Amino acid sequence: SSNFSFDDDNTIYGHDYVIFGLKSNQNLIVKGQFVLEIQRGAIDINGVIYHSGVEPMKFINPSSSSIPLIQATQVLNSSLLENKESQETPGYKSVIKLTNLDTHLESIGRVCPLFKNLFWQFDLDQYELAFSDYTFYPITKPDNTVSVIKHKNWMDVIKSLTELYSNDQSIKVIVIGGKNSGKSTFLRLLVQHMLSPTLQQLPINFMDLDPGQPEYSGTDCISLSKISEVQHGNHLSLTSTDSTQCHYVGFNSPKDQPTRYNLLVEQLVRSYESDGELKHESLLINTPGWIKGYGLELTRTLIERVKPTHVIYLNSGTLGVDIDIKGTNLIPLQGSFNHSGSRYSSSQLRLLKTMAYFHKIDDFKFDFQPLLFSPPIQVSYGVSTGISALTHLKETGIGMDHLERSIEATIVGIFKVKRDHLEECFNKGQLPLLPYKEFIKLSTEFFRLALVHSIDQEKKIMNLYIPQFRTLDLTKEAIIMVRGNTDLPIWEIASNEIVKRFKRQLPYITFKGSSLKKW
Amino acid sequence: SSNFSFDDDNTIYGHDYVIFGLKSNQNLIVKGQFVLEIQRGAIDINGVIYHSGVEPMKFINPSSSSIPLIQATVLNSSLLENKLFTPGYKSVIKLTNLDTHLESIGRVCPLFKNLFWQFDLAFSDYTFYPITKPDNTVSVIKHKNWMDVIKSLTELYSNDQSIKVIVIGGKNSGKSTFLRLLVQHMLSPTLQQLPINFMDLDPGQPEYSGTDCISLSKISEVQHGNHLSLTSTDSTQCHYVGFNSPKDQPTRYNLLVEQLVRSYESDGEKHESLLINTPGWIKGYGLELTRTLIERVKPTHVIYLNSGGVDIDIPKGTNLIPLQGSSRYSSSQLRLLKTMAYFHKIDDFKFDFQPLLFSPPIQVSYGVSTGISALTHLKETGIGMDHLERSIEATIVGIFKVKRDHLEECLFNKGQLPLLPYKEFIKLSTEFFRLALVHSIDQEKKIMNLYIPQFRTLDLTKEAIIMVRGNTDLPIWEIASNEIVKRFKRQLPYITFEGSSLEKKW
Amino acid sequence: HPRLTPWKSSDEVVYLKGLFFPADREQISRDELYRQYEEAISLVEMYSSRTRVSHILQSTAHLFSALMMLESFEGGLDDTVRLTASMTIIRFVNGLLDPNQQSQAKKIDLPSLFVEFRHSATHDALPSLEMCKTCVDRAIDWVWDHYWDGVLSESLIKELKDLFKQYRRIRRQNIPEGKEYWTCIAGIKDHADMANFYNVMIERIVSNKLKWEHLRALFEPMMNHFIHLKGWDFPLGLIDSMLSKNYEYSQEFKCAQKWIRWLAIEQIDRYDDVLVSKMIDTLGKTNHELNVELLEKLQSRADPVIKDKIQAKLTLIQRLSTDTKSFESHPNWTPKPFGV
Amino acid sequence: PRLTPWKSSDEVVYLKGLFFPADREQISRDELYRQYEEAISLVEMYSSRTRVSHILQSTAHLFSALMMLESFEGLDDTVRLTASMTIIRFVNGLLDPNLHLLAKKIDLPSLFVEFRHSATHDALPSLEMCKTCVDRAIDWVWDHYWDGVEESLIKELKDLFKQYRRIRRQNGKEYWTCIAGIKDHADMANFYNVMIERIVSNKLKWEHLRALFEPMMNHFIHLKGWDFPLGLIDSMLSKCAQKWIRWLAIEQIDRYDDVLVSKMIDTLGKTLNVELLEKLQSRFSADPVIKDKIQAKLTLIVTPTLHIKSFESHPNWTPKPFGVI
Repeated sequence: SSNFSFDDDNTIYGHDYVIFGLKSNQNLIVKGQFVLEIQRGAIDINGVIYHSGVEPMKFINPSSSSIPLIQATQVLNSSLLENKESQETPGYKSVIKLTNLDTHLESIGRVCPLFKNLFWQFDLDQYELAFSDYTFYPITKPDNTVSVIKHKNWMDVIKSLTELYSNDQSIKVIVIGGKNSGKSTFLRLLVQHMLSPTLQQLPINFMDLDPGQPEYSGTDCISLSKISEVQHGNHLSLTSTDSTQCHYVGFNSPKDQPTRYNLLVEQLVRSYESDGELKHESLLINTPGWIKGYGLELTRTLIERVKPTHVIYLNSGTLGVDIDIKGTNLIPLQGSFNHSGSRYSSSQLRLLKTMAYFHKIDDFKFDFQPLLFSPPIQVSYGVSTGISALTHLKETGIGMDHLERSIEATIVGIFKVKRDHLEECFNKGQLPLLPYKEFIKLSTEFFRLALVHSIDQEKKIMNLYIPQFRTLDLTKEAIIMVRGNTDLPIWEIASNEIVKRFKRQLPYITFKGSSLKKW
Repeated sequence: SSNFSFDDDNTIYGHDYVIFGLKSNQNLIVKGQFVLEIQRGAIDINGVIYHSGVEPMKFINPSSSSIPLIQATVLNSSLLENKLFTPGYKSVIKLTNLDTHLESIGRVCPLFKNLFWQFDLAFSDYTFYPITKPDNTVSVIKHKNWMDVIKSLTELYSNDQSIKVIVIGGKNSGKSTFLRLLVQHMLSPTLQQLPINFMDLDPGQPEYSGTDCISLSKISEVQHGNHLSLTSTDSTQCHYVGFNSPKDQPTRYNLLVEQLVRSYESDGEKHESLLINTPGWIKGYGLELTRTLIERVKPTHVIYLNSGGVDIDIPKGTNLIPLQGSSRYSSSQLRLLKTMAYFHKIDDFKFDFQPLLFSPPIQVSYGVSTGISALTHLKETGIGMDHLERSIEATIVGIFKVKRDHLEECLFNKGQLPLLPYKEFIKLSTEFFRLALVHSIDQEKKIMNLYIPQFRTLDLTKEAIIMVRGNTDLPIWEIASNEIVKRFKRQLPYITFEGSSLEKKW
Repeated sequence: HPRLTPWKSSDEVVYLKGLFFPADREQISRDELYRQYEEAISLVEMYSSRTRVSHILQSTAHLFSALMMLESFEGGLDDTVRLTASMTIIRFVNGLLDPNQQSQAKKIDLPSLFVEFRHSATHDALPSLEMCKTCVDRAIDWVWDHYWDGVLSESLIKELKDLFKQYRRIRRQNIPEGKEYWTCIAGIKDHADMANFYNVMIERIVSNKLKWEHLRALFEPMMNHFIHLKGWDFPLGLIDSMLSKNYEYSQEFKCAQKWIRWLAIEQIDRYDDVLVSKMIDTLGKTNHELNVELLEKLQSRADPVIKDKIQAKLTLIQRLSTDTKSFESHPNWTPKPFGV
Repeated sequence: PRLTPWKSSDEVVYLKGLFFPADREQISRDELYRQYEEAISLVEMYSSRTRVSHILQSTAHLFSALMMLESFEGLDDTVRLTASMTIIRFVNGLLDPNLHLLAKKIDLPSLFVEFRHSATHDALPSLEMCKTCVDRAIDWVWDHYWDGVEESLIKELKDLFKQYRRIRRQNGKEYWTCIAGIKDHADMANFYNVMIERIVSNKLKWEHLRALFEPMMNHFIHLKGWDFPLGLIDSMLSKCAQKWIRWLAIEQIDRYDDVLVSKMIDTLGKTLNVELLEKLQSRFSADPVIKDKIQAKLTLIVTPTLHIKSFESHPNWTPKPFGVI
């Protein structure tokens, strides 16, 4: 049960936003989404000092992830921060406030009574006067809500890394850990440090090769994105985070397309060795979960394939023998800690991540009303130029006739192909069904994943539901498509408010079963 | 700490045989192989008592097997006419030295030698030795029930007519010990004398079967020694499973079993009443093999040596007995000896153990010509035709009998060796003839060179030669016996001196 | 409560019982029963593609591809055949046993053979061909007994009865208080979400028993108000039901069409082309004389494009009765489950 | 004295040739698979007679299984099974003389650890991954098992023969025995021809060299398994030496048997020099069907008659170690 300086800080509710005045000792755990500016003083977040001058930051820290403490610990240290005051300043520490995010991320609940109170919108008699409700608030009174601090080594080692950055040198860094290791919270913890305002705003290069539990990646994607702005909370790939590309791995795990996976990464490495080399931004990396078996093997291959810059490992291992000491770091496992009910299943929290993608109007605005209501982005069937074919990622062998059925009610990837590149060599016919063998060969850039709704057997066109796009206008490049291993979150096809609309028999669902054999 | 009753002075050192007069409170324990008439009295051995009148009986008790005690433990109406200077103690046992040239195994294998009667108180050296001082080697005993259960049946035996009988046991169960225990009781000529009819269905631990056979065997006399089936009890057919175990040919094995109980059925009903053994396997499929067996047999009774039973439960009446069981040194290795022994028997009780090279071996020619027509492979049937000829060599193949018209059948490739596809092979009636080991095969004449233990020369008109290569292995000694590596300078046609990483049979 | 079924409608699995096992096990050809098996397995993989499938089914679609594997054999190297069957035997047992926390018993009743088979395959000498072959069918049969054989083949009335009846008093009423009346009318209107409801309307008109047109007249402010409130959508499903109802039917027979005229007169003004067609086709669906007449009525009711279609269908229904697009949203959208 | 399935030790290093080309590149991508199928049917064959090292046996499957993973191009479920099972079995076999520690000493790759686990308790691993495994493992065996893998007698034989030369020179008895003993010493070796170089060595004059040489040549012939009499000529093919061959030709006619005739057909090929065949052809005289057949052989630049066997004990027989017929 962690606690944060309560106040009793001469707060003015304001309306939209709440402004905080802090005595030197007090620092805050805030529970929910919010943006903060700094009006006076030098608040430091997670071992980084941010002054008045710095532009505001957006926090999506969530009950499942740890809470980033907001220290007031730094005394005003430099002329760099500027303070704007219309209030009270009084000679007491630093004055700071943030105002409501208004993400609208909050309405997890309608789909999921599980997800309610992941973000705080009042989820029962009130025990306290001065209670108000907003998107963001502290836990002023202790509860088992997870604060974030990491051993001074953990902070220091990354902090230890940072110092090198101020000097010209560019560090290509690695990290390797098992899922739940805390690499995801760690790699977040570093890019903050580097991107910090004191350092020159080179846009740090970040590479994420982790399809199962990605960070800055849609489910079953690999992307290397220059990060020019800090993600201040664990936004689950929920931020604009401008980056060069996403690549559709098509699986939770590396092996889904081992030949495809490794090949894909290297090419990824060339835009990273095209710009990694520049050293304006030191390259950074995420490494998959596997640490024994192939993942360790992919990793070593990965380790050799690109210069480490620095290599990090979270727990002592047989891995340590396999990969040469090439100088490399060792830190403790430091796996992020929460109750699973509190910290939802990694295969269970992906559904939020898979789900979030379709439902995002814009990076900071989210609508959670089921997709069915919206129109379907209806597209052609056959050799038509809109969408040209479907090539199955792994389960390549199937009846040609059946394959059209397969696509409906699944998440499939919208690809881009150019000209006759698509034309490199089935039935037109119900569907092109361009094969995997032909596909691996063709160059391909990946569009955002597509829901399939109500594919029309009768005429080629199939209703589709998809996330935000500028019109997908390409002169010749058809939307080649791929049904991989990525699942369908339950709620969108069936959520509480969708059962209500019909309560009809599931097109693909059934409604108590016990005993008789899932593996 | 088993010890046997000791007699001195009363004990007689007599030539080529030993005769003792036994006090009533006495026991005799014997290692080795001896022929035994009795002079005066009744001796009950293992719960069987044999009178003075009865003809001498041959025992081949081995060191590994538990000894069958010869009790003086004692009046029988005569009938048995017992019969020499002194009346002495109540019973007068007669022991005669047996020349069976067993115990010659020592020559072939150094470790094997000690098993039988050879040497390696004042004692003359013959085949049979009585261990007066109690010693480590085992003395036969069983729970009375164990004696009783087999015993209980016998009274039924005296009355008409037929009792069909099964046992089931673990490979190490010691039932095999159980199943010869019975055959003694019913046979004993204190009882109905009709030949007990006998079936052995375990290749792995066969009795009355040289290795990898299943057998119906009409047992007429009393094997009083742990014969390995070395002595001959008349049988209608051995039958070649080709595998140590039922698994290799479940279809072949099950299809064969049913074709043996038929003859059994013919004489199952024919005064003599059937006997059987079952694969040691009780775990898994061989129980389905035991349970499938039970129904076809319509056996009157059944016995199991351990509980673990329910499937066996229906529909037959069943008996649950104690684990019992019984140096070998390893029971598994004993197989080679039963297998090796087949060749070295000139006749029952007489075995020459000089290595099998030095004899003049038998040639037949692997042609449509009669002496050998074709070979066929059990188990894998996809041995390339140009590799079959080299596969048979240096192996322990078995020759077969088939009728000529059937024999014509569909050999697949005539040049060299005419392979016989397996699928055709199962279908035809086959009658087994003898075991064979073939020293070498000549490509040049196509004549093939084989040893066989003994034969009448296999005269027949247009019965095509039959061959089969099963899973049965080869004992090492015959090729590499220290005897045949000093008279042949060391080189390996198939054999090697004693190490790389890593290669050794999983 | 809900779960995701790979198969739409939870119907096929029932079908798969037919596909995996044919009703007749001997008469149908193996070459064709082997065709039959092929169809079943393919769906399952597809089903696997759509979503995870219960391990019994996943192993059923492995077990039948290992039955043809073993039985179809032409001789030779059984090195390959044993492995394919052997894993299949092995993978399968494990799945059933595996969701086993402790005391690993055959409470599940998996036969004795199957434990035996794994060990011989798992660590011991590979099982022989007869051994796999004998076993799988033993394995194949078990699922059929265990799982396969088993899988075989109001508020609304009150609202309509109380959403329409309340109006009747309202109908009586006509020459705050104003608020209730609008609300009741709205309530029936919002209330008539139902697919069921259109059937309700036809019953209601009959129920009157003794009503002059004026009684209908009380309805009309109501009926238009419905047309009013929701717009043009309402008379569509109101006529697309009367016509189906009328076709089903072909004063209660009489009263509605008279209503139908009342409907017929007033909305052709507001009608689009596509909907008049939805009427013209539904009108054409009926072989009944009634609709032939309604066609001529719509025909006499300026616009040349419509006048060719009413006629073009009319002389067809007078000659069948004398017989004796890419990356665009949906134009008109009505949310549905990812069915249809 | 362990038992070896491969009758010569030698056929092992020949079973490393096929499984591994070594001249692995450049070769036809199906010749990989025609050699493999002799080697896979041999390990099956080598396995059939007797048990084979597990390490060796698994190679046989692993290569074949890999054959599964290429010829393939549909419904993959079966082919993730063959290669998985083989790998799974292959690993299962390697381990079991008796777990994190055990692999490290054993040195089986960790991934090799996973696949057995995944296939056993999980979704069939993808074919693309297996290829990583099947190949990966295959490298393993090469890494370990595969990669790693008289004077007195001669003098005595020579002495014996030399003794013979003296015995003839003086021009039944035990000394007669001495000649017989010598014959065995030459049967046993493949160097029986090696003497033939020696017999020439004694010779100083025509016929008289033969006259001492001559009694043996007939006697070696008279006992059966006299093919070597044909056999010596095979040594002769290397071709003073010529004089022997013609007498060999003169002698062969004397050895008027179909097999003896047979040597000549075998014999004629060994003799590239026209004269040897011509004397050969001339002696044959071209009248038999075989005689007709021989001409065909000559032209070229064949089995004469049936060879019959029966269950008759070999009449004259000496200890032969399950080798050399």
